[PDB]
Amino acid sequence: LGQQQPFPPQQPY
Repeated sequence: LGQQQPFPPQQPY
């Protein structure tokens, strides 16, 4: 619980 989570591929337009 800490290290930010890596956003998904291709940001949401």
